[PDB]
Amino acid sequence: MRQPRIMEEKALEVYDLIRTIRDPEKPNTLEELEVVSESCVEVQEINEEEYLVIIRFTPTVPHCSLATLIGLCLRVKLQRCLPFKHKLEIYISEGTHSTEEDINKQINDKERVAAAMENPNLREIVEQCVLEPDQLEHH
Repeated sequence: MRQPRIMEEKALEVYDLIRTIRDPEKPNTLEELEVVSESCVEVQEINEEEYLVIIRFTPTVPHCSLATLIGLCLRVKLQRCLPFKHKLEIYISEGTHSTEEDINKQINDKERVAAAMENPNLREIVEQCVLEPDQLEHH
């Protein structure tokens, strides 16, 4: 039998979508902060008009106040900017010895993602983070 389909160029496009997101505190991008790389991202076919997207990242600090908001930016950027039925899955592993399991729930559960977008402060930070820098060559 033949080998299955692999969405390798979709994984390249998904990577470039998140590559230019900014950190919740720093003005520099997730790539400049070393948060992500090609091997962080994967994509699979569900049907010819429906697809699974997977990201497994490492945050700038092992603290929920940034780690949630980075994984929310990953989800929120791709879920709004991608065409057609792309199903997102976002994962993380840094924390104390427990926090990491709640951060996975906060960044990837649909009701937690909706609650983070209903909250005005988290929304306003995420909007500034998911919008990419133009140049900013001030120094």
